[PDB]
Amino acid sequence: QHLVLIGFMGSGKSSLAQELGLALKLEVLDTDMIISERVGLSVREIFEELGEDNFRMFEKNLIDELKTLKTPHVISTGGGIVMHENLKGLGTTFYLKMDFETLIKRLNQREKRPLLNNLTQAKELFEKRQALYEKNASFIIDARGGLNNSLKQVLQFI
Ligand SMILES: O=C(O)C1=C[C@@H](O)[C@@H](O)[C@H](O)C1
Repeated sequence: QHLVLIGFMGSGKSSLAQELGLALKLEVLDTDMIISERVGLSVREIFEELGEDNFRMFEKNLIDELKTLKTPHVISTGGGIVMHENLKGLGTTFYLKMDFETLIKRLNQREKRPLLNNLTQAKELFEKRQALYEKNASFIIDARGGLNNSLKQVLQFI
């Protein structure tokens, strides 16, 4: 019963996460960051050098490991974390809901997947991911306004 942020790259998870940890004085984890740093490659180079399924295995395992932590944390999560059957039960999740249009400018990158530098593939991924964010959301948050306006809605779910 972590506070888990989800949704697509550039919807503002890590920044919300660093703000929520501060406001709530909880520790903040970032799954992409933890993997990149255990592996010693950017997430880009993980994809390039090691392939998506191996990244996806590093995500599956980290989810389980995060589940064993005692104290609640604020966790931001990579774009595809929802691909994982084992997210459910990590924590209370908050979907940072964005439209593709707003999203674009901000998702110019590093932890960015090579497919996310193809915009039509990006849009197709985005579309296919909508249903997965919704299915894995404890709460859905209109992320279109600022960091504050997302913060507002988060906190009311306590
Ligand atoms: O949406 C995804 O599958 C990606 C999102 C990023 O947060 C990084 O997890 C990684 O680039 C892959």
